[PDB]
Amino acid sequence: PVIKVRENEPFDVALRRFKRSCEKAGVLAEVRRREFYEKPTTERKRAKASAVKRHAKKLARENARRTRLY
Amino acid sequence: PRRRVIGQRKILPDPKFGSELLAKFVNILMVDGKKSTAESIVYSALETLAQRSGKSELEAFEVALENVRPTVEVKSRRVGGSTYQVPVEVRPVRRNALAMRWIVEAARKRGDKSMALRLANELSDAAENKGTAVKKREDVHRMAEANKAFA
Amino acid sequence: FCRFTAEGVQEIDYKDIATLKNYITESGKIVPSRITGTRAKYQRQLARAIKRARYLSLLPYTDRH
Amino acid sequence: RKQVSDGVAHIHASFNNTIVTITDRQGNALGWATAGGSGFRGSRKSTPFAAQVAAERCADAVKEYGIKNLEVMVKGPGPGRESTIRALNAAGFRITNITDVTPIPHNGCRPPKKRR
RNA sequence: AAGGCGGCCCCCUGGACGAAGACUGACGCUCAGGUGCGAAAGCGUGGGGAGCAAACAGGAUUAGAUACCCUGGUAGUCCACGCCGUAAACGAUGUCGACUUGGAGGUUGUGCCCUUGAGGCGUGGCUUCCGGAGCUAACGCGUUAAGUCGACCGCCUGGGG
Ligand SMILES: [Mg+2]
Ligand SMILES: [Mg+2]
Ligand SMILES: [Mg+2]
Ligand SMILES: [Mg+2]
Ligand SMILES: [Mg+2]
Ligand SMILES: [Mg+2]
Ligand SMILES: [Mg+2]
Ligand SMILES: [Mg+2]
Ligand SMILES: [Mg+2]
Ligand SMILES: [Mg+2]
Repeated sequence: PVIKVRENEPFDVALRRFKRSCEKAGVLAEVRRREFYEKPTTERKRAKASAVKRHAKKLARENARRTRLY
Repeated sequence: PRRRVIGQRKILPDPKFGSELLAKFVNILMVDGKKSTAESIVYSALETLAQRSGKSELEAFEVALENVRPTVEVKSRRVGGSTYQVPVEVRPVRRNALAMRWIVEAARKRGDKSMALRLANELSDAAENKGTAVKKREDVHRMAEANKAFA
Repeated sequence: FCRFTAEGVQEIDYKDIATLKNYITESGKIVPSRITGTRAKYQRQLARAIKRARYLSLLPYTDRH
Repeated sequence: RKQVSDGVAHIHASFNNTIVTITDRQGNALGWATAGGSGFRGSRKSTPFAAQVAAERCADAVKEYGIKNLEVMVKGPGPGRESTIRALNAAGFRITNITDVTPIPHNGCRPPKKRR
């Protein structure tokens, strides 16, 4: 995420622009993942358990959509 | 408490100089519930300070307060094995009512001849930026600044 | 929409780098299909096209070399 | 001495400390400052404030070189990763670019094992 | 086929699937005993050894701590060729058939029009999720059945020993 400051401006927009550049690049989301070694069976289990939970909320949204609370 | 928001009660202003801040000082000074003796102690002591140093007894008493009023203190918070302090600013009502407690406890320690003497001295040094009250204020300010990276 | 390579029914080629540079980020990583909308059949060709341009130095591996 | 005009500010932040080094554009360092030696040994050298003071110290000891403009180059994801740049701005330098040179391996060597 | 397979390029090679036609004409299904393949660890003989890291050593916490935590670290993990033949080798569900209301998706061919630009109309092969009838002890399965039926094989007969 190399950022060159532009003409004038104050320090903050370029600074806050830099942070947004790294968030898109996800540099911190990678270093913490490679900080320790996770076994390939844990790699697959974690991915699946995330997906099935992601789907389950997706179907449960329509169930609450049809019902009313009061 | 858990949920209640409490409105405090106004106390009667002092008889002589008509200032509730002074009337709160005697209340903190009073021990065992006897305003008659406590009001004598503060009145004689304040008269002693005013005679020696300047006029306007209300300002004479006030000058000590601006030298003892704290600004930031530390409240302990625990996370894991060890608990560390956290700095936090102090609300104005707390600042006025924290200074008087520091002065009174400081007065009770000085080994002078009588309570009217010890209170008279302690307000004198505080008005000159000195004494046990000011050092106790300094200890809080140094410790709040020794560890303040926490937030 | 999401139709860019659906009109150009071919194999995605590596000497045409003007097309490719819109599917890579600023750092040089490959944009996932979920963003550009490219379907799977043309993402794999696009992914291989980049790795064939990366070897021949026509495209940067990373942002800073 | 040698009155170097514009230099580079390498910041090696980490999960447990922070090291700030200011060099010339050729790569020959000038002076450094870390949170560990700044007076925060223990559980404090890993806070944004401790990194801030470290950068402030590094702004000194380079007066004999007359640095004015910097190329801040962040590394080592940790707490003192951004607060040490704005501290360099408090030093009066006008920085001209910011870079994140963090070593990301394309699946190289196997990392250590997990902690229980 | 199962184990399993992940940068790019080449040259050797196996199996799937679809369109429209030709040909052989029951050539089929299952399979005791046999034969082959079979993660990781392990073994033998040569190489290689960056990073991890059993054993091992030191530091710490602890009543103790031959552990968890920290600092180092050898066999091993890597290559070639031979052995070993086991796993929660797990959709804990044998293989091959025909039949029995529906939705939401993924991926891969296709034949039409409406190459009217996006688009709609149909037909195949795998795969994910939800669910009707039915099934059952219940959980649950449910057109890829644990439903309704055939053909062969394997196995089960109280717990511990
Ligand atoms: Mg470690
Ligand atoms: Mg047999
Ligand atoms: Mg092995
Ligand atoms: Mg061996
Ligand atoms: Mg050997
Ligand atoms: Mg170890
Ligand atoms: Mg067995
Ligand atoms: Mg398996
Ligand atoms: Mg079994
Ligand atoms: Mg179901």
